[PDB]
Amino acid sequence: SPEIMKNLSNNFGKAMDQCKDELSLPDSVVADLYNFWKDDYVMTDRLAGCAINCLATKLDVVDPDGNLHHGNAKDFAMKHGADETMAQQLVDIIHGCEKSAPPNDDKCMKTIDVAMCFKKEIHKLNWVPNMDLVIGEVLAEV
Repeated sequence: SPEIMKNLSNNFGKAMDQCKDELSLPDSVVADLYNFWKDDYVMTDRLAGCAINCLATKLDVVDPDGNLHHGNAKDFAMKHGADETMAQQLVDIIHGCEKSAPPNDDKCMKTIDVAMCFKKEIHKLNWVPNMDLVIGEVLAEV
């Protein structure tokens, strides 16, 4: 129907489902993930971070149109709801948080730190990035 047929929503969910399978992430971690960005939630598991680095291995599954790539969240933002300022702001949150991150260089835990930091810094934007814009950024950098 001419309703929800122009949205990366499904393809996102497929890349998540691939991580839910290829990593066998539990439905509780999947639900925890979807709750994470939903208002303001702190996860304390590590498997959600492992999901994030897997979504990041699957940018070609997240946006099969060809926007989402390494360091390339800008095109992905542009085709959704940003311009070069907004699309750079988010890059600067992850590029900020990734360096401000503690001495723990890990596959899942560092992702979690930089991702929770990112949501804290969504406060300083004084706008509200789309679910797309949030999750696509961590993916592009991880």
